[PDB]
Amino acid sequence: NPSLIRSESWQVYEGNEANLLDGDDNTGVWYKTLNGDTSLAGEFIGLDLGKEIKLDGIRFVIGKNGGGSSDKWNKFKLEYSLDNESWTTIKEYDKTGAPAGKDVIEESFETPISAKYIRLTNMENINKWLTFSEFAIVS
Ligand SMILES: CC(=O)N[C@@H]1[C@@H](O[C@@H]2O[C@H](CO)[C@@H](O)[C@H](O)[C@H]2NC(C)=O)[C@@H](O)[C@@H](CO)O[C@H]1O
Ligand SMILES: [Ca+2]
Repeated sequence: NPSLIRSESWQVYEGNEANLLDGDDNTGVWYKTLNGDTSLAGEFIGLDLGKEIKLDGIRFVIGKNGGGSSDKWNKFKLEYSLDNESWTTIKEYDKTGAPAGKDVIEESFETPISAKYIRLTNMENINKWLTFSEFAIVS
């Protein structure tokens, strides 16, 4: 199965990282950010797929309920890689000001996408910690 990859500096405050791969939207994780409680643009969380595969879509749930429900990136991108070094942006998002809580990011790739790594990546500094609930691919 895909394995979790994320910015090394984050620390788990609540929940467990395996909660991001259990297929349940109601289990997630609350990451403490360093740099003065700030997630820098360019930080990320996503999946190492173990080998190059053809993806038909993703379903990533960001945020969670209760604690840290408001702790989410405002601007971010979905990007993929063959080698964990060079990245291609599938799509960008700006959800500045959106309600706190779980937010399902679900995409279908009309033309399947060949990737070994797929992740969500911060595009703007934010003075928040971070919550997420689930990362899944469709292939
Ligand atoms: C455990 C705790 O309360 N830590 C304080 C920390 O709180 C975090 O601030 C982030 C930025 O406002 C916010 O996104 C987090 O949700 C929040 N965490 C919690 C659990 O409330 C900060 O307030 C810093 C600096 O004041 O102090 C920490 O102790
Ligand atoms: Ca979960």
